[PDB]
Amino acid sequence: TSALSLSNVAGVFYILVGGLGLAMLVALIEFAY
Amino acid sequence: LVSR
Repeated sequence: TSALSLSNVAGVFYILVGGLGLAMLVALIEFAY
Repeated sequence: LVSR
C-alpha cells in the first residue's frame, strides 16, 4: 500500500485554516460589540 | 484569541 496519502490531508488543512480565518472574522465582530 |  505504497501511498502515504499526504497531499489530500494538506488540502483539508487548507480548508481548516480557512475555517480559522472565518472564526477570527466572527471573533472581531464579537470583540467589537 | 476569542475569549481574551
